Amino acid sequence: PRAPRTYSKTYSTPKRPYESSRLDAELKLAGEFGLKNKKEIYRISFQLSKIRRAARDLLTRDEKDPKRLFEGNALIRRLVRVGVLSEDKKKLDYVLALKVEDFLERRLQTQVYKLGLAKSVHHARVLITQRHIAVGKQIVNIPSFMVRLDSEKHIDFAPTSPFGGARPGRVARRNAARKAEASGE
Amino acid sequence: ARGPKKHLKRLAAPHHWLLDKLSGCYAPRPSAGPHKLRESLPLIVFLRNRLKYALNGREVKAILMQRHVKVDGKVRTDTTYPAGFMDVITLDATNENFRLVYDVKGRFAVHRITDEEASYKLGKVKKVQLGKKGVPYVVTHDGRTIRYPDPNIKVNDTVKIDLASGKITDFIKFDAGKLVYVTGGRNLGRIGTIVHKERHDGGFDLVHIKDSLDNTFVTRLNNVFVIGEQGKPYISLPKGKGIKLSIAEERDRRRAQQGL
Amino acid sequence: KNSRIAIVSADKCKPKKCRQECKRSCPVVKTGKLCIEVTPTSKIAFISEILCIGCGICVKKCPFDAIQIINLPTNLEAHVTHRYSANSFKLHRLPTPRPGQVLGLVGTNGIGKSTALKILAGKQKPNLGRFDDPPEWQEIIKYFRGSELQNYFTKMLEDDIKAIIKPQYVDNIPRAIKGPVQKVGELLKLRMEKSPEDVKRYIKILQLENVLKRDIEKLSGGELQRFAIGMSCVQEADVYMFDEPSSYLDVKQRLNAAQIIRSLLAPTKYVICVEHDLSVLDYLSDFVCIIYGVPSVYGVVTLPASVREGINIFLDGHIPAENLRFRFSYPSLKKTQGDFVLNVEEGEFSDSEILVMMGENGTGKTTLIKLLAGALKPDEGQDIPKLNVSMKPQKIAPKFPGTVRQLFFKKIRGQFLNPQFQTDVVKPLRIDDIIDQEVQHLSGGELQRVAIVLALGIPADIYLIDEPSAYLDSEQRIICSKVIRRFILHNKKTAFIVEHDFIMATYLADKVIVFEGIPSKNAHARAPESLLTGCNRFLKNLNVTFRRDPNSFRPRINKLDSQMDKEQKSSGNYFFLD
RNA sequence: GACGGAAGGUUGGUGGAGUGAUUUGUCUGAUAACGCCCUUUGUACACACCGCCCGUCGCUAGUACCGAUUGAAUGGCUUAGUGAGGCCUCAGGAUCUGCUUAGAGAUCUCAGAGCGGAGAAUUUGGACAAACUUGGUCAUUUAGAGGAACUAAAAGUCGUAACAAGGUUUCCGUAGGUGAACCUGCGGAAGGAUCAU
RNA sequence: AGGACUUUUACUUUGAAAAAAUUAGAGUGUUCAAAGCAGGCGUAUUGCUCGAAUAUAUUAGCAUGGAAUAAUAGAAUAGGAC
RNA sequence: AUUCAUAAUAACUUUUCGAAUCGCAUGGCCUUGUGCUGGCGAUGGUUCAUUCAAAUUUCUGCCCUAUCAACUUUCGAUGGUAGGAUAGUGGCCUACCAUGGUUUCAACGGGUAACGGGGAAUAAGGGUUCGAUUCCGGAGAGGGAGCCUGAGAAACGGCUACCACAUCCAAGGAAGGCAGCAGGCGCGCAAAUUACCCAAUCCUAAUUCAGGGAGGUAGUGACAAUAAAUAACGAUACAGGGCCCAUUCGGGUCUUGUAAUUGGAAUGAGUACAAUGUAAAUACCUUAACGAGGAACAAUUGGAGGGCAAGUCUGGUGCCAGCAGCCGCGGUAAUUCCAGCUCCAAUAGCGUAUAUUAAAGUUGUUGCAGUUAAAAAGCUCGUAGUUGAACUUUGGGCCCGGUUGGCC
RNA sequence: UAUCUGGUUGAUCCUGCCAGUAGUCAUAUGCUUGUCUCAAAGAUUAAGCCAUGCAUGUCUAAGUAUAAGCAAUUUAUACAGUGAAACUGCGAAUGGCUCAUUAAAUCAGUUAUCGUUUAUUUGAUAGUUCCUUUACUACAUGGUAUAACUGUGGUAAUUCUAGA
Ligand SMILES: Nc1ncnc2c1ncn2[C@@H]1O[C@H](COP(=O)(O)OP(=O)(O)NP(=O)(O)O)[C@@H](O)[C@H]1O
Ligand SMILES: Nc1ncnc2c1ncn2[C@@H]1O[C@H](COP(=O)(O)OP(=O)(O)NP(=O)(O)O)[C@@H](O)[C@H]1O
Ligand code: SF4
Ligand code: SF4
Ligand SMILES: [Mg+2]
Repeated sequence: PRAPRTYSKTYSTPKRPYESSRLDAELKLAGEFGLKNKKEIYRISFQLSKIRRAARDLLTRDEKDPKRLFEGNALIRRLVRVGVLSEDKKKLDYVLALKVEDFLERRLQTQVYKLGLAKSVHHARVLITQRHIAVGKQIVNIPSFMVRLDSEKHIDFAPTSPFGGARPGRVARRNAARKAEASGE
Repeated sequence: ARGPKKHLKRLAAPHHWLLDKLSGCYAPRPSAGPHKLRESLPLIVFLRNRLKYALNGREVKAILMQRHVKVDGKVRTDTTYPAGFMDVITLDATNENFRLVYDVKGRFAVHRITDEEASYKLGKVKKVQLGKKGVPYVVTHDGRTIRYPDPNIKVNDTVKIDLASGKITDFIKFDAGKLVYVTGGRNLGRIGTIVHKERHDGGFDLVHIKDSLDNTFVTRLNNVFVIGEQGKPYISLPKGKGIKLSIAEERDRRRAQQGL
Repeated sequence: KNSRIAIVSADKCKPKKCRQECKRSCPVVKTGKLCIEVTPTSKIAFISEILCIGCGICVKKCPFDAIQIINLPTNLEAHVTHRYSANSFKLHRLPTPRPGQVLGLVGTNGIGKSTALKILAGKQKPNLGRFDDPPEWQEIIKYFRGSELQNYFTKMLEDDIKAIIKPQYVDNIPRAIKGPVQKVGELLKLRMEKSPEDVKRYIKILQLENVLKRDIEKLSGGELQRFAIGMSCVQEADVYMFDEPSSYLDVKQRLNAAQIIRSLLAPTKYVICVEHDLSVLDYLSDFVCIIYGVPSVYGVVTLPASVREGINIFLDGHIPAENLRFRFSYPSLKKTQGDFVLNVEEGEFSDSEILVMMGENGTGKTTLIKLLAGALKPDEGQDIPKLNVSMKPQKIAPKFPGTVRQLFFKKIRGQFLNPQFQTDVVKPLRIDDIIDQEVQHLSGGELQRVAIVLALGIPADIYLIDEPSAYLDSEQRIICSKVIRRFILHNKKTAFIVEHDFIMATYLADKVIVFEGIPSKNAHARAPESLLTGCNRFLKNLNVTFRRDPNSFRPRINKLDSQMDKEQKSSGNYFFLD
């Protein structure tokens, strides 16, 4: 037998499942950004959790330490390239603060809506999950993504499928051919 | 378990062959050879993974079986032959020559060498005793015994070997003021000339070493192996020069300065 | 899924010593109904069959390990390779046409074997007990993937394994294909491709040298079974199948048939026999593969065994998987046709008694019967039957479209109305399906049993019977024979019985007439003498001998020459323990 | 609060006392207060003495333990006796095969005898040691005659032993007796109804 | 090169000696991600090219400073140090 | 550090080695003969080192149990002498001699549903539980014991016998082992196909050209994970914010929701030409030709008294049937039962068991409690164990001199 | 992501459990089931038993090939193209599988063999053996067999084997 392909779960469930404060507040996010499940929210809060604990572990050691410097600069720069944390607070103490809202803002589901063109966030999600849109030459079909700052200006419709160009589609084929042209025998 | 182990899995083999976890269960066990199992590097590993010439084992065998390539300027047709530290891999592919020397991270880089350097190699003398009929002899790290040596050559010293002939062209004594490479373990693939030696009765002579930046350290003498005189190394060193940069200098040079 | 049942007797299965825990801790015993019946006593623990739910709780906590646990045969919509529709026969496992060795395939009659063979050939394709769409090979492959036949069937799809089968029945092959020319001669030449030498070897080692100038229709079923096998053999093909080759043939001529089948096997070829055998399956096959179930309802095929071992398990019954139980006067007439001299001797054809015939195929036993009934002859003298003549045909491949019940109205069910046909078969193996259903689709032993009824059916006493063992096995043969004997002895009749089987002759016999002479030349019928001397006469000429299996009373043919064989040759006796 | 077969003769506002329950006010006959009834104590009751609850007795179901069985089966250990099998040796030499004085007529067996070598069975004695047979020995699940308990009781039968000085203050330790709670001695304690002449 | 002896410990900084895989973790285009150790780059026409780090790894054994805390002693028959 | 490497004498050998081996190209020479020399290898060859290892071995650590306090010493116990035996040291085993070795800082026995590690689960920190399982090491191939052969075995896809099971049979004998792959039976609460293939990654061989269920490739696969379709956009009729140029009385982008009223648009799931993929296919990734408007191509699984989020809605049942992890519901108006309406949770995934971690500061070293709630032993002595006053050189300077931050 | 909440009272505060709660590379089991990637999967009772098939064989320029094989040697009446079979030499002690026993034993880290075996690679390595090297037998290199093979069989049978 060969070595195992390693794995570990990304979502992390809450402790108290029925709570009035959490259920009401978390569902608003889901309604605004258009998240299908609570699992996605929990995933985002798990990544965020990992970042937080890492930052705490960096901060327990002294300043001007080899471990604290390097890791801090790379963590911070990772959080900058994705665009969650802006340029003003690049201090390592600020990454402890942060919030889930910023993370969901940085998802490609809503970055199409924040650009515009897709009207509603739900519509944008539909566009993404139905093979439309692209980061550059590379096509993307997944709502969750994290756009990497430089990628922002290159987001547009893909060459394949309409809006960008190419053929019309199925419904339009049926309207143009099976209905409109087929009237004349 | 009832005799020698012929098979060898991935994972059990050393980390410094850069063997990917997947794309196979097993690894090439190095054949019984000059060098040890864990330190050395198979020829297959040197071909398909490092140099990228061959893809499969098939291709490697087809390259080796037509002579062409040769360790120590000798046929060497077996697939998993242990090419270890400081060995000349002579190829007929556009007159290319290769020396196995350690890197910053304790690996075997594709370090090319001149046609003049291909003539000779080095070797750490491990013991010197009388053989039969009172004839003295030395033994290098790769088992290359040399009959009728110079009495100056004592244990722990280096010998320059001529390959074409089993002879001693030169010898270098073991002390400070010499360029001193270091193999084995934590400080593997570094150079710092020796500051001073330490005796310690009952084995293990920890030597003190001081690199060009004066970041001193200590290593065990068994893993220490010298090279040449101060500012005059008898072999051409690779990129890095046996210094070892910290992670800060790495993030300055290897992911900031080098970019377009 | 199965019916688990308990079993009891053992070596010192001691009820007196144990304080009977079986009784003490069984759930059925402790809820009214006595399943396990025992006491401190001299006998064994008695345990029921019908009651036992299964469980196995007594097994665990019986102090000695006397009581084992068995599983009985029952359908459970499991596997199902094919049905026909409903209230009909179904089949579950068709299997490993394992190559490089001949594969025996054994069972009591009307169990599926033939159907399975057809399925393997790719003529009558399976349907998984469903009413499939146009060529649904895909689905069936998916059903029997994860197993060998995936490869086999896919190969068949692109005819890279060419099909061939020896048919079940013999009378259909000459009638269906009306050839331009008969004989072995040209029709064999058109069939064969293989080579010139192998065919010579076959026809020569088949010890015929008879029917080289003669039409097939004239040939008796025995010399005809032989031809059928020859036509199957020489045909150039990848697959090879022999659906019941060794029926109504001589004991000597069976062995060499088997060894010609053997010829094909070795170099990456697959062979599949079916047979109801004595102990001649020792040479036919290497891999015996028993099938169990209920006749004409369901059939399940067990994974293959070694021949020796498999035959030995067929007898007792239980196996590593399941448990199928199992255990006045006439003158000297001189008769001719064209290429034959069929002479007969005078004899005493006594009242209220049987008469046993034996002989080599082509010894003239059969045409005699025709002439007695009515066909041709004589040029000088004969004795007409006193009693109303009753006849049995060998070449049975009949055609009465509609159903068997309709055809049964031509006889009558209301004579010696007390069992007769029910005493033949009714409780264990059943006759309901055989009494309904078409005769076109009926199998060997059941079709043969159709003709066994057409005998004690029309009002008649004097009886002509040749080859009832055709398409029957040790289960169906012996009881049937016993019933026949009970019929013709009790109510006063006379019957001329003719058998190739040893057990079906010797368990009945008393007066034994013996045929003698070479085929397509001569024929002499010797007078009825004792059972011993007559049988010796029958077998001295054929040059083969038997060995009674000491535990079970069962015949086992010898290996041409051997240590015991030579003693029998020198002594003379070919039948021990009368 | 309620009760006593114990002793004596209404309610919020604000404020204190308390972690509260709440109490104080709404009190000895002045002042943490300002504008049958009662008090104190005892309480295992709180649908509130008709209250709770303790046991002898009958009754369904289980539960372990004890165990008639000089149960039975399976295991490890072992007294005594027996011990195959190879392996090592003392022997043995069926047979095959070299040499030679020597046999036969000019790398020829024809007589044998010596000198050897290879060498199968069989074979004395050893160490190794699987087993087997007898006495046991301990352990283990495993049976289950009937015992002596314990529970789980939908609110039975006789009693009041405790919770009020439960109407013989209450228990502890032991001894004796009693059908049953228990009772009665001896010494102690009070988680007594006395912090006091 | 050395010979001669410096009461011994525990404690603790540093260092090696410290199999990979896993664990935390640096870069990366698995389309994101679990992953994986790939990949970037040219007139993508005979080529160029960084990287597969780093730490974690108690106890036990070694070498190594340090003398605080906690023990342990040479000298009161002075066959006691110079 | 040596009686070491090594040498030199006196010896013995029952005899180790010193190529009677094989292939490619065929020359270079000489007073010229099938003459003298001759390269490139392959495989053998004794010793020495090297490698692969192997075997023993130092110290240090392991799960519960004193209703397991004395064990080991007989035919080995601890030590010594001398031998034998091993590749070897050594009670490993002999003969003699000595009387030791272990231990309550817990030996010896018993249990373990105990192979040991690397690790896994949980996590504030400390911990507790698991580790048959993909790597290292060990052990065993039904139970034991013995042995041939090889460098290497006490080998089991080698052998030998005895025990237990169990096969063919002419009764004369003969052959057995899956805890390798795939399966069949048993036991089960519980687990997959008698499939293809050496193209990979290795390994073995006299070896680039063979063989390898080592392994790899499909299938079966809700054990676990990752991503993530289950529908978006308008128009019309409603209660509205009211916005764009602010020419306040011009028409519709954004709309907050409710409306089987309606018009197009975009797709997948799925069918499949082709190609890719591959040892060869199946998938994936691609993509011609097709494939959404409702019983369409419909998503459930648990709940709705409190804990815990959501119902005092509608009918049946009437302490019955039942629900209920806990408290408790049901005696005829049930916000707990049975259904239906509507709602809530999680959402291609939820519920139910048993084990376990956290919360459990309900094991507590960090970090519990012991007047009355469970708990301080009747009291004292006393060995082990644990702990145990202070006191035995600080200060002062002189320079040399690196690290912090700002005028320079 | 250092968290609690209902259950004993008429109401209170406590000790103290009970139940809830989330996780599980810990399993089963119920219902439901479209896609992609990725995947453990007869361990737990039972190291209980197993039909049957398969899992270790092995060739180059280079050990032995009058196969009475194939296709021909066109350099071959020494073989000297290819090459089944067998002999020889290696391999079969690696692997893969399971965990039953086993508690200072295995085991980890850590030394040591100046108490040793080590096939094979790897590098070195015996000109002195006709011990009468004065004839001594050939060293232009010599003897003993024996499988495959041809043919005669034995047994019911196994990758049983007997003679010649
Ligand atoms: N086409 C058909 N229609 C109806 N019934 C059929 C058909 N084919 C077979 N059967 C039944 O299936 C049973 C078994 O068929 P088959 O395999 O031919 O029997 P069998 O076992 O070969 N008999 P035999 O060869 O004599 O032992 C028979 O009893 C028939 O009644
Ligand atoms: N007209 C004819 N000419 C030549 N031969 C014929 C003719 N008719 C029949 N025969 C054959 O003559 C033979 C007589 O033998 P017959 O009595 O049939 O033997 P049988 O009992 O059938 N034995 P079996 O073959 O084992 O059944 C048969 O085999 C017929 O085939
Ligand atoms: S079977 Fe077991 S229990 Fe039933 S009787 Fe025989 S022994 Fe006693
Ligand atoms: S088997 Fe099941 S049923 Fe038949 S006896 Fe034993 S227990 Fe009673
Ligand atoms: Mg049939």
